[PDB]
Amino acid sequence: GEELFTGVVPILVELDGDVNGHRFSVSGEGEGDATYGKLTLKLICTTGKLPVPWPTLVTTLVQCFARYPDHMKQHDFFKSAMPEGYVQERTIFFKDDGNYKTRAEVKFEGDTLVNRIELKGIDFKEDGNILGHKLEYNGWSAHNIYITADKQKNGIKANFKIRHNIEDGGVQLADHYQQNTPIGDGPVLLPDNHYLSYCSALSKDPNEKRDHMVLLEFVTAAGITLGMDELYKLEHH
Repeated sequence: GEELFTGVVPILVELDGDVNGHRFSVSGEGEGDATYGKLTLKLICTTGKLPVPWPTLVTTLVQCFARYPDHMKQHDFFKSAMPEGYVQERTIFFKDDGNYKTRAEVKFEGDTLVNRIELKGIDFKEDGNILGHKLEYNGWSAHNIYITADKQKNGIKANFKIRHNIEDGGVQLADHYQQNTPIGDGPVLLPDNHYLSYCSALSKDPNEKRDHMVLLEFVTAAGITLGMDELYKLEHH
């Protein structure tokens, strides 16, 4: 399963990071409702002031919660790897600035879906948009991520661009390169090329004195075209 995701699944997130030698940790909790492709997380910096802007960590801080419609359940790598889980690796290249490399284990510990993350960031400018805290606390446009099979690694990859609004104008580009491989050696689903469509909101909890982010994601799988959706439906029956 797949079976493991039919109700509301609690989430735990832990991230240990180092960006230009500035060490920090993030812990969060929440839940996901994969039947409708919705998740919510509240995430806290446990070491004081987060040395990067929260929006740059959104992508790093559980694609197993995307709604795959019934006719596409055969293309859901993320849930097929469960419960043993998957490793999600990225490099995020910030244009005219440094990069994050991240490695995460996404897996069930008991009945809780866990995202345990190591992040290392290098070659950042201290007065740049990231280390200088020059990005709006704010999300970005709804958009699609193209997921392709990586038959070699027995998983999937994607690359995509995130655009972070700079305070007072302009955009900081963040070029994501992603690969996922399963942790176990049970069967997993290698999918067709398809999209995940993302919408999300960043908020604050007004009662929380710690440095934190509230994150809501709504995530749905879709064929490359409506024609493919029609094929998927027809083959379903």
